[PDB]
Amino acid sequence: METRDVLIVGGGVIGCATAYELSQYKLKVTLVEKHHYLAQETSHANSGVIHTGIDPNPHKLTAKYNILGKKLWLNTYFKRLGFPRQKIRTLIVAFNEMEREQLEVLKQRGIANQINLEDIQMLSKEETLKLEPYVNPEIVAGLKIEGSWAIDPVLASKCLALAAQQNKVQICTNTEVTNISKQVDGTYLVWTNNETTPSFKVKKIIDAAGHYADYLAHLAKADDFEQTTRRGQYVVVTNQGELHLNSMVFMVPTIHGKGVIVSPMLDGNFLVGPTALDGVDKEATRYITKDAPCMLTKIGKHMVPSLNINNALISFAGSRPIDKATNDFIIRVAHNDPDFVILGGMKSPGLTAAPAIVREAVRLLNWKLTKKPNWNGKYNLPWI
Ligand SMILES: Cc1cc2nc3c(=O)[nH]c(=O)nc-3n(C[C@H](O)[C@H](O)[C@H](O)COP(=O)(O)OP(=O)(O)OC[C@H]3O[C@@H](n4cnc5c(N)ncnc54)[C@H](O)[C@@H]3O)c2cc1C
Ligand code: NI
Repeated sequence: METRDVLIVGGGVIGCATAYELSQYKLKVTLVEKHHYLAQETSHANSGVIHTGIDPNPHKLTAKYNILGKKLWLNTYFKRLGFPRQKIRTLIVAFNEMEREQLEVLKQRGIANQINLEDIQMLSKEETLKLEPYVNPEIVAGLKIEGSWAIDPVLASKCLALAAQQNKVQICTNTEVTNISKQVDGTYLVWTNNETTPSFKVKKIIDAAGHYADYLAHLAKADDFEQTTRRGQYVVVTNQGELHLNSMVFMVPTIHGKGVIVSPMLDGNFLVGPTALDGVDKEATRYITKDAPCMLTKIGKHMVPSLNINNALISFAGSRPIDKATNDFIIRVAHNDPDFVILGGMKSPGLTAAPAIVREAVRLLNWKLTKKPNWNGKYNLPWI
């Protein structure tokens, strides 16, 4: 049994960035993931987009943390950490006059979310087909926003963890927390993998468990929030001939849901999707189906008609964990235990927001933390 200051439960992007941030302090820190590898769940199955902030409601923590998180990625994290990424602008297209007035609404939303005017541009039919000649010519208008990036979220999450590990954070994989019980003395005992005796004794728990972030709070008798799900399947296609895209192309999300796209990918292929299905079991959050291809064909060819979906390489899926109560991010201590920090309901845009989310996690431990004078934030993930 290990005595440690903070146990981070969950090795997706949120757990990994948390480990990174905490690795800069003088603390005993351990991160636990149930899978053999990190980033095998929601953080593996998403579009990798660093969103501008045009999309989220300005009054929600999704907007708030988007704004902060993106700033931290571009001006801090990207300077220190090497992993694949590219700058690529956002383009939302309208198909009729109703979708067109939704573009105006989004424009205002971006300004409310502090996007500068120079980054935003409403475009006519003609101007949009100028910029992206492979888009559907039945579109009537577009909205272009500069400032977005696309990253490999898997390599980013791993880079963060390898960085953390380099600065004394213990990373234990194949380790599933199966019980937690807070003590008279204020610490927690943590059983993993249904073992008889506890493996950890810790002063704080940072709950980053994605689809099981509710399970985990209920298991410590700390908070009773519940998450629902939305499963999204994608397809990656290749060999599209002359087809080029110099934008991430999106449907109006207000009408078609969040993040519905055709994007050129870091590896030269095209990402199409996702579908949308509410309320799948937690265990089934990543299951692909035979139904979805058909849906995906309609989505992709609606946006880029010349797209040949039979040239498919892979299909995968992931699910947004969605707070039932607020349909927003949960970033707070548990309502009934101030030593259990909850990073839950981590839907879109949790990736973009991650760095700000996790810095708030750190403050929420509520400690006078002492820095290592020598702390190494730099890591270049070897890749090729
Ligand atoms: C289809 C889709 C598209 C998206 N697109 C974007 C996007 O373009 N841009 C953006 O900013 N965001 C996007 N998001 C949101 C983003 O992917 C998520 O916010 C983020 O990946 C959630 O990270 P996480 O670390 O909290 O969750 P997860 O990645 O799900 O990780 C949680 C970890 O905890 C582990 N775990 C659970 N229970 C236990 C336990 N008892 N013990 C040990 N480990 C446990 C799991 O194995 C796991 O790996 C998208 C999400 C989806 C579903
Ligand atoms: Ni407002």
